[PDB]
Amino acid sequence: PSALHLIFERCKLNLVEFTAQDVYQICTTAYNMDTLGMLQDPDFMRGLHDAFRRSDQTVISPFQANLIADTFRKVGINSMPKEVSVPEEDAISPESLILVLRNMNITKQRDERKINEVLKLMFPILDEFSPTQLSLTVTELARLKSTNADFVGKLAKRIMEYNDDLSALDISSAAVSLAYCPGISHNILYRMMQIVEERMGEFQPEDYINVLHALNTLGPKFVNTFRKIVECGLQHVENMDAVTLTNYMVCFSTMDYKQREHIDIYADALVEVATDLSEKDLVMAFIALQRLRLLSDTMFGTMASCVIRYAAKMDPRNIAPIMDICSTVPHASDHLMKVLMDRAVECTRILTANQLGDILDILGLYPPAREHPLVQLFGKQARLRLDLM
Amino acid sequence: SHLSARNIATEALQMKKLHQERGGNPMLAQQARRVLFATSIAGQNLDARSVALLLNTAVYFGMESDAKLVRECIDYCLKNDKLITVDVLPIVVTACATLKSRDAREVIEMQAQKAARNAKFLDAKDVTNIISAFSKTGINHEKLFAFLSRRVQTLARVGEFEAAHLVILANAFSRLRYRDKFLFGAIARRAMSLRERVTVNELVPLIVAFSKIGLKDPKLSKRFATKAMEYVDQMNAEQVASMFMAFAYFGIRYDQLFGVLTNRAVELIDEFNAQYISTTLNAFQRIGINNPELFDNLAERALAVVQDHDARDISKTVTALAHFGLKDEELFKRLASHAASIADQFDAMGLVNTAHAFARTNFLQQDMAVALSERSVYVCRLLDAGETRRLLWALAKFQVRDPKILTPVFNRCLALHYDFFADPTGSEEIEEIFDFYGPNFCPPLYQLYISRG
Amino acid sequence: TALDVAMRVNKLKRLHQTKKQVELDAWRDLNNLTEAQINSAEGKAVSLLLNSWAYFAKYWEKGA
Amino acid sequence: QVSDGGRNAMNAEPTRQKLRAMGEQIGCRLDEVEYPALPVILSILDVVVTLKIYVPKKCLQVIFSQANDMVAIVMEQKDDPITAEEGRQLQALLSHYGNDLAPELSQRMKEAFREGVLPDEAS
Amino acid sequence: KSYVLKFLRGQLPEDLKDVNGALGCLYGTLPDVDEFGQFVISPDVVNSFHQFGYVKMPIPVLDHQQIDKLADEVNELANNVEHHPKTERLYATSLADLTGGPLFFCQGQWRAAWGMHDLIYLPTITVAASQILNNSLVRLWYDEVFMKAARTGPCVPWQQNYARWQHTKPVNHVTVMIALDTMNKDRGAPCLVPGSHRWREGGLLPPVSYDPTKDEAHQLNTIWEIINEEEGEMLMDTPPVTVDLRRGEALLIHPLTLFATHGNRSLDAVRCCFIHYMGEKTYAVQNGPLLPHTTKFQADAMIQGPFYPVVFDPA
Amino acid sequence: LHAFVRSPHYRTIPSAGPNGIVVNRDMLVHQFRDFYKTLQHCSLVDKVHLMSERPSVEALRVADQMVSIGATFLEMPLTGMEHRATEFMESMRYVRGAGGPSTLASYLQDTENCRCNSGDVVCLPNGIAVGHGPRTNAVAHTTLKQLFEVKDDQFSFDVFTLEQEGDAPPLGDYFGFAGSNVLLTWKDEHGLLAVDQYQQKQPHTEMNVVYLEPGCHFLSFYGVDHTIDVLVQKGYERSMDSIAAAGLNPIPVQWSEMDKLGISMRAAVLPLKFFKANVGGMLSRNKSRGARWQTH
RNA sequence: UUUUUUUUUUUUUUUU
RNA sequence: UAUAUAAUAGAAUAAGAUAAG
Repeated sequence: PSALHLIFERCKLNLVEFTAQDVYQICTTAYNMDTLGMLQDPDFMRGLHDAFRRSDQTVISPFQANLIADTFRKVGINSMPKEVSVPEEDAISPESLILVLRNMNITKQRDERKINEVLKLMFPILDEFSPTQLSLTVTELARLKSTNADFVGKLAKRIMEYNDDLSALDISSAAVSLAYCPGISHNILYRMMQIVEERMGEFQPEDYINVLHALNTLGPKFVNTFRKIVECGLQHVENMDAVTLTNYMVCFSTMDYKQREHIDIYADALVEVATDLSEKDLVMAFIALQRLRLLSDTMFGTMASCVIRYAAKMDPRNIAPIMDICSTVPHASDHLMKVLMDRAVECTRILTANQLGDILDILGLYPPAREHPLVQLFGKQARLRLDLM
Repeated sequence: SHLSARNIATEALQMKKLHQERGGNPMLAQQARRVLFATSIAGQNLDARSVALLLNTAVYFGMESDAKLVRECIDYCLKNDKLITVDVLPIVVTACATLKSRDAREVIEMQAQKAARNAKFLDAKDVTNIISAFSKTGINHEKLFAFLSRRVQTLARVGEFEAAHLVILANAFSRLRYRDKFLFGAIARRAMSLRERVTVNELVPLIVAFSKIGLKDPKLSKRFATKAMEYVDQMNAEQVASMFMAFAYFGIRYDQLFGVLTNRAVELIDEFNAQYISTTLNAFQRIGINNPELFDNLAERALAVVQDHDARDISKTVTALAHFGLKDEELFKRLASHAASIADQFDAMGLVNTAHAFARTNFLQQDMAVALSERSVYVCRLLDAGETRRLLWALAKFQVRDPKILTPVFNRCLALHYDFFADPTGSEEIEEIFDFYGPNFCPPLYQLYISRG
Repeated sequence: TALDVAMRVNKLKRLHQTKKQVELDAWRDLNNLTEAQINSAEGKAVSLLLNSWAYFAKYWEKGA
Repeated sequence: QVSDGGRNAMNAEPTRQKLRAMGEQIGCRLDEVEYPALPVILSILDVVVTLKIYVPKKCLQVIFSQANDMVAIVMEQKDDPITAEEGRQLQALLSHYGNDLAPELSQRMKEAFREGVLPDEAS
Repeated sequence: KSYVLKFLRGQLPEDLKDVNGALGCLYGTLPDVDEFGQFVISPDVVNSFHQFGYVKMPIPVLDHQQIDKLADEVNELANNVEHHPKTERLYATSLADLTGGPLFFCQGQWRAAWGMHDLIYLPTITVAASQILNNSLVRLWYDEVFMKAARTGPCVPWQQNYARWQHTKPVNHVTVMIALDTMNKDRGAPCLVPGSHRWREGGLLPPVSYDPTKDEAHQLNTIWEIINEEEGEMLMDTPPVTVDLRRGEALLIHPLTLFATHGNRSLDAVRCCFIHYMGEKTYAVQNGPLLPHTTKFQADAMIQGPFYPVVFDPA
Repeated sequence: LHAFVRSPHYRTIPSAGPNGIVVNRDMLVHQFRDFYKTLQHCSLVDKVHLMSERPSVEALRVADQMVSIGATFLEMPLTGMEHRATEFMESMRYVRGAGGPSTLASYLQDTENCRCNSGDVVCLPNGIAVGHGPRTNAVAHTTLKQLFEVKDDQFSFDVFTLEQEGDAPPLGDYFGFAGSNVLLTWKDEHGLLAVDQYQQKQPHTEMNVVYLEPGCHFLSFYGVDHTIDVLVQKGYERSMDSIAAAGLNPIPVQWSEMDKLGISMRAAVLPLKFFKANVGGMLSRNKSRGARWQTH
C-alpha cells in the first residue's frame, strides 16, 4: 500500500490541512469499519488529534465533537472538545442560547458563569420562544442541576399558557424536569400535575415513567395524582413493562399507599416478569417490596432466584441492601447469602468505609458468618480504613 | 491497578492518611505519586467531593500547579463554584494553600467569601475544619476570622467542642495571629470543663498554642503550669522540650515546674535529638534561666549526635551557646564543619544568626566562613537592616574583602540606610565595621556615617 | 488533483453499494495516485480516499 | 447594649427611654428622605417597630407611598429584586400600622402574592 | 532534622536535585544493581557509532503514554500567560525577557519538573551512554528542550557541541536526543555529517557566522564557508544526512560531530530533548562554576556534586 | 428528624419574669446547656442545630413560626409578631442550610382575619386536633378543615375541634400523645375537658390515658417513627412515676428558669422531618430497625 | 464567663 | 438522484507546632 503509506505518513507529520468535518469523517470510518490499522496505529491517531485540537470545531454538532472525543479516548489520547463562548449581541436568539446549553450538557463540561450569562440574556427575549423551545430549555436547565428556580417557574408558567400546542411527551418531560428542580414553588407543581392528569389518557410508557419519577421525587404531598394514575393504569397492569412496574412499586413505597387492594395486583404483575430486570431495578424492586410488607413465601424465592444470576458481579453498593432484605425476612436465603459473602470477600479491596461498615453490621448476628473467612479480611481492612470511618 | 476516578481518590486519601499520621513510609509516597501521575478526570463526571479529594491528595504528595490533574481540579473548582459546599470547602482551601498561582488566589478568595457569608450556619466539625484550612493559606480576611470566632464562642458556650477540636482550634487561631482574648478564654474554659478528658497529648499542644498567641493575661498561665506539673511523669523528650519552649514563650518565672521539668529532662537525656536540644537551649535563652549542669548535659549529647543537626538546629544551638557564654572546643569544630557541608540550606535569617554567632565567639574556620560568605548572596534581598548589619559585621570579622560578596550587602545597607544608621544599638558594631573596611571601600555609606544619619 | 480521483472512487463505491471492473476498478484508481497528487491533497480528498480505501479493503480479497 | 441584670440594671430603664427619645428625633423627620430601594425602608421600619419608637402618621404615609411607587415597578413592567420574604415583612408592617395608610399598597401586595411575581430567597 | 508540618510531610524539595534517586513517575523504578544487563546495546551499534560519530537506537526508548506526558510537561514549561513554577530553577530559559519567540529553548529542566527528572535516569539510554564511554561511570551534566513554532520555527545553523564545553578538560561526552514528536526534513529532523567526528584529529572548526533575518538555505550552506578544501573533498563523497525520527526514538551523538536542525514548516509545534552525559575522570579547566549558580571547582578538580548526579555505576 | 434550638442571649435576659418572679441568668444558661445535651442524647434526632443568639428573650420561642401538619410545613400568620419577621427569615435560612424545605406554605398568611397560634395543633393517629379559643378563631378552623380534612375510606385524615376556656395555655402544653397509643394530660379542668371531648370525637378507639401534675411541661417526639422517651420536668416526681408505669421512658430536665420566664419545653424546639429528594426512581437508606436474624 | 455583631461607605490633592 | 444518525444519573465521611509587628 504505497499510496496508503504515503497518506499515513503525511497525516503523521502534520502536513495536511484538516477541517473539523474531515476529522469527523475519518473518526467515523475508523470507528465503524476499521479495516485498516487506523485505531491500532498510535502515531496516526496522535497526528489526527493534533489536527483536531487546532481545528475550528464550530462547524460540527455537539454530538459529532462528542463522538470524536470518545474515539480519541478509546485509544488513550486524552481529548476534550472546545468550550463555545456566549453569542455576541447580534446572535442573541432563542435558538442559540439553547444551543449553548445543549452543547454544555452533551459534552459534559458545565460552567456556571456561562449558565448565568445565558440565563440573563434569555429573560428580555423570553417572549420569542416557541412552545417546544420552552419545554426543551426546561429540561436542559434541569439536566445542568441549575439552582435558579424563578427562571424555571416563569418557563413553567409559559408552558402552561401554551398547553394546547404541546404533545404528551413534552408535558411529561416538563413535569419531571420541574419536579427535579429543588427550589421551585408548589402552586406551579400543583398546576402542572393537574395539567398532566387532564391530558393523562394519551400517555406512552415513557410518559408513565417520567410521571412516576416526578411523583417519587415530589413525595407524599401529591397523593391524588398517584391515586389517579393507579386507577387509570389498572387496565394496563397485565400488559405492562417491568421497569414501569418497578417504578409503581417505588411510588407505592414512597406514598405509603393504604389501599392495599391494587398493590397486590401490581406486585403480582411485577413478580411475573421480574426476570427482565437489571441490577438497579431488581434492587429497587426488592426494597420497595420489603417496605410495603409484601415478601411472601413464594415471591421471595422467585426474586432470590432472579438475584442469584446477578449476585456474582454485583456492584459494591448493591450488596448491603440485599443482605438487609435477607436479614429482615424470616425465609430461607442461605445460598444467596453465601454467594453475597463470597462477592463481598472478592470486593473487600474497593469497599469504602460506609459500605464495609454496613456489610459488617448486617452480618453481626449471622451464625454462618462466624466461621466464614471474611472475618479476618474485613477486620484488617477495617483497621486500615479506620482513619476514614 | 485499573480503577474508577472515585475509586482512585478513595485509595489516594487512604494513602495520604497512612503516610501522614502512621509513619512516613517512602514506598507509600512513591506508589501514590505513580498512581496520581497517570490519573485524569477530563472525561469522567465526578462529585465535588471526589475532585476535591483528588486535588488535595495530589497537592499533598508534592504535585505543583503545573500538573494536568491539578490544572483540571482547579478548573473544576473555578467553574462549578456552587457545588463546593461547606463540607468540601476546607479540602479545596487546604489544597490551594500551597499553590500560589492566580487561579489558586481566586479560588481561595471565593471560598473565603463563601465561608464568611455562611459562618453562622456551621457546626463544630465544619467550623473547626474551615478555620484549620484557612490557617494554612496565610490569608488575612479579618472579618471572616471575627465571624468564625463569634460562632466558635456561641457554639462552645453549650459545651460542643472536645480535646482534639480545642487543640486544632487553638493552633489555627494562633497561627493566624488573632489576639482575641475572649475567644481563647472560652477555649480555655471549655478545656478545663473537660475534666480528665484532656490527656497529655492533648494538653501540650494547647499550652504551646496559648503561649504562641501571646495573651496579656498572666492568670491563665498559672493553671496551665499547675496542670503540667501534675502531668510531668507521663512525658517523653518531645513534650518536655515543647513545654520548655512554651513556658519560655509565656515569660513568667516559675520555679517548681522548671525544677521538675529539668529533672525529667535530665532523666531522658539518652532520648534527646538535635531538634529537642536546640529547642531547650533556645527556650533557656528566651527565658534567661542559667542552668549550667543541664547545659553541660545538652552540650555533651549534641556532641554525641551531630549529623541530625539541621540548619535551624545548628543556628539555634550556636546562638544559645554564644549568648550563654558556655562553649566547647570540638563541638564547635564539628558544627562548623557540618554547616559547611549544608551551607546551601540556610534561610535568610538563619544564615545571619549562625554567622554572627560564630563571629561573636571568636571561632573562625576557613571552610565554614567561605561557605557562609559565598552563600550570603542569595539571601541579602530578604534581610532587614539589623540582620544586614549583623551579617556585614560577621563578614568584616571574617575578613572576606571579596567584591562579588560585598557589593550586595552594601547595596542592601544603602537601600535601608535609615534603619541601618539609626539603630538604638550597634553603633560600636558599625564603627568596627567601618574601621575594618575603611572609607574608600564604599564612599556613600562613609559620607552618610560622618553625618550621623 | 487528488480530489477528482477521490470523488471518482467515491462514485465507484456508491455503485458497488448496490465484481470485475468494480473491485478491480478503484484498485488501479487508488494506486494511480502519484507523489505530487498525494503531497498536494487537502483534508477532504484525504478523508474521501481513506473512506474508499477502508471500504475496498473490506471487500477486497487479501490486500489493503 | 443595655443589660437588665448588670451593674446598673436599675438605671437601664431610663437609658432606653433616652434612646427612644433620640429615635423619635429621627422619627418625625422621616418624610424628607428619598428611599432608593425597599431594604432601606424595611430596615428603618424594623428598627422603629422593634424599639417601639413613635412615628407620626404623616411620615408613615409618605414612607408607604414611596414604597408603593417602588413596588409599582417590579410587577407591571416585569422587564428589569424584591424577594417574597421582604414582601411578607412589608405586608406585616403595613397591617400592624393599619391598611388605611396605603389602601392601594395592601391590594397590590395581595395580588402580587397571588400572582407570584416576587421570587424566593433560595433563587 | 527539624519538624515538618503535617500538611507538608509529602511535599518534594524546592530543588528536585535534592532527591537522591529517581521518582516513581514514568517508569516504575530503577531495577536492582544486578538487573541492569537487559539494556545493553549491541556491539554493532557501538562500532557504527565509533565509525560515523552517531547512531539511532534500534527501538524507541519510551512508550507512547510517557511521550504524551513528556510533551505535556514541555508545553507547560513554555507557558507565558502563567509562568511555570520553579522557573528560577533553570540555568537559562527563552522566556527570561517574558516575550518569547518562534523557538523556545529550556536548559536545566531536570531540576524543575517531574518526569523530566526521571528521564535522566532512564536505564535504556544511560546503559548505552556508559557503553559508549568505554564502559565507565556516567554523570549527567545538563539537559535542554527545543520547541519550534507552528510554521516559522527557525533552523539551528551548523554546530559542534564541544565548541561551548571548553571548561571540561578531556573529550569525554555523549549526547542523547529524544524525539517527543515525529520529525522530518520539513519539521525538524537532525541533519549531521556522517564523518565529521574525526576531522583535524579532534580539533574544532571556527564559529559560524549566520544572518538571523533570512531563509534556511544560507543557514545550511554556511558549512562550505566554515570548512577548508580537504574537508570539502571529504564532504563531497558523503553528503550530510538527515535522520528522520519517530516518537520515542533516541539518537546518540558524539560531542565533536557537526549537526544542525531543520526548521519547522509543518502545521504545529515540534519538541525535542537533548541530554548530555559525561564520563568518569572528566576534569575542569578553570576556577569557578561551569554553569550559572553551581558549585565552584578548582583549577583541575574532578567534576562531581549534586548538580551533576551519578546516574549509572557499573561494578 | 432535626431539632432547632436558639442559644439564649445572656446580656438581654430579663431580670424578672412576666408576673414578677425573679430569674437567674447563670442558672438559665446552665439549664439550656443541660437541655441541649439531653436533646442530643435523645437517640432519635439525627442532628441538633443551634442558632445564634438574637437580642430578644421571646426569640427563644422558636416554635411560634411553623406547624408540621401531615407532609406540609404550614407557616403561622404574622399578626402579633411583627417584630419577629427578621427572626423568622433567619430561622428559615437555618432550615435551608440544613437541607430542609426551600420555603413554607402560605395557606394561612393570605386568608383574611385568620388569626392562629401554634401549639393549639396537636398530632394524633391519622389526624390533628386544634384548640378553639382566644388565640384561634373559627376562620382558622374552617381553613384547616378545607385544606386537610378528608372523610374518604382508607385515606381519612380527620381534624378535631377542641373548645377550651378563655384562661387556658396552648393545647400542646397540657395535651399530647406518646408511645404506641399513649395519651398525656394535666390533672386539672383543661386536661379532663380535652380528654372527654376527644373521647366523644373518637369513641370506638380505646386509648391509654396518663394524668400528670399541673404545670409540668413535657415533650414527646410522637410521629410515624416509634419512640419511647418522654422529656419531663425534673421538679415533679409523681409525673415521672406515672409515665414510667405506662411503659414509657421518662427523662428529667431542669426547666425552672424557663418556667419563670413563661417558655415551655414544647415551644423551645422545632422538630422537623427532612426526606432526601430521590431522583430517578431510587430509594434511600433507612435506619437499622428491628432485630436481625430472628430465626438465625 | 459575660464583652461584643445586621450599610449601596467613594470627600485623603501627588506630578511618582 | 443525494457523502451518514447518536444523552440516563445512585454513595454523607474530623489531624494537631513557621526564631513577629
